[PDB]
Amino acid sequence: GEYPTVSEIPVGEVRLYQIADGVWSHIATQSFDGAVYPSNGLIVRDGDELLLIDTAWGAKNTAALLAEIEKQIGLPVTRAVSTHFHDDRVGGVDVLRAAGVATYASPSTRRLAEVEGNEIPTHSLEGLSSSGDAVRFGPVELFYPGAAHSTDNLVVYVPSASVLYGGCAIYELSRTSAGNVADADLAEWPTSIERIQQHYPEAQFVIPGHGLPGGLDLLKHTTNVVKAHTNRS
Ligand SMILES: [C]N1C(C(F)(F)F)=NN2=[C@@]1([S])[O-]2
Ligand SMILES: *C1(C(F)(F)F)=NN=C([S])N1(*)[C]
Ligand SMILES: [Cl-]
Ligand SMILES: [Zn+2]
Ligand SMILES: [Zn+2]
Ligand SMILES: [Zn+2]
Repeated sequence: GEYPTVSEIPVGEVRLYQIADGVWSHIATQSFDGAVYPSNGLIVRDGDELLLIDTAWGAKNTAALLAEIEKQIGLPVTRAVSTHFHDDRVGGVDVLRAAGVATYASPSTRRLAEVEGNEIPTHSLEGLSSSGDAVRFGPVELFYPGAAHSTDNLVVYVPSASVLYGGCAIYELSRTSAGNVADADLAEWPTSIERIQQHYPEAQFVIPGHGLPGGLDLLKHTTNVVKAHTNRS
């Protein structure tokens, strides 16, 4: 396993990891309350351009992300999708926009970002408003599994590569306790995860919002952690 961790990534830097032909994750680090967290997004080749999924958690990181993509891949990022409204997913949208990247999110995400005072993707993704809804967006399928980590969270599937990117609705195996769930729907989260399993049973690579990739085993792991948190006392 050659996936990078926080020790191999000074804050302000970004690593790319090739998961499959024409599919990468981008990995960045960010500090919070004296601890350092890794964070994942996705990059998907579409012909001679690139689709970006999520920012690198801030303006500085996201600029570094664009510089690393150009250095290592050398194809233009034409579109970006943010998978929910929190700052680690839309933080850096203004940088993308300034660089000429068309930015996208569901209308639900755009609204919530606005309420939070966060950066707001330009474009609104139709067809994702009800749990179980999917739309094609270039080389990926976008799926709204229902509320989980947030009410607006999306997941992304790359059918050519069998790569499922769960964003912050899916926990890495090393995470044994609930993360930040201030905006979560704990009641619905397991149900939302099971929709993901039902829709992508053939997924071979599962990328959590933070940390190490794995397989579909990450879904039940996440459900277990969420349910234990639910019963907390
Ligand atoms: C990490 N995270 C966040 C912040 F804001 F803190 F950054 N949000 N959500 C999560 S997971 O996403
Ligand atoms: C763009 C482009 F062309 F990719 F830059 N900007 N807004 C929309 S919609 N598109 C396709
Ligand atoms: Cl645009
Ligand atoms: Zn979040
Ligand atoms: Zn546009
Ligand atoms: Zn996150």
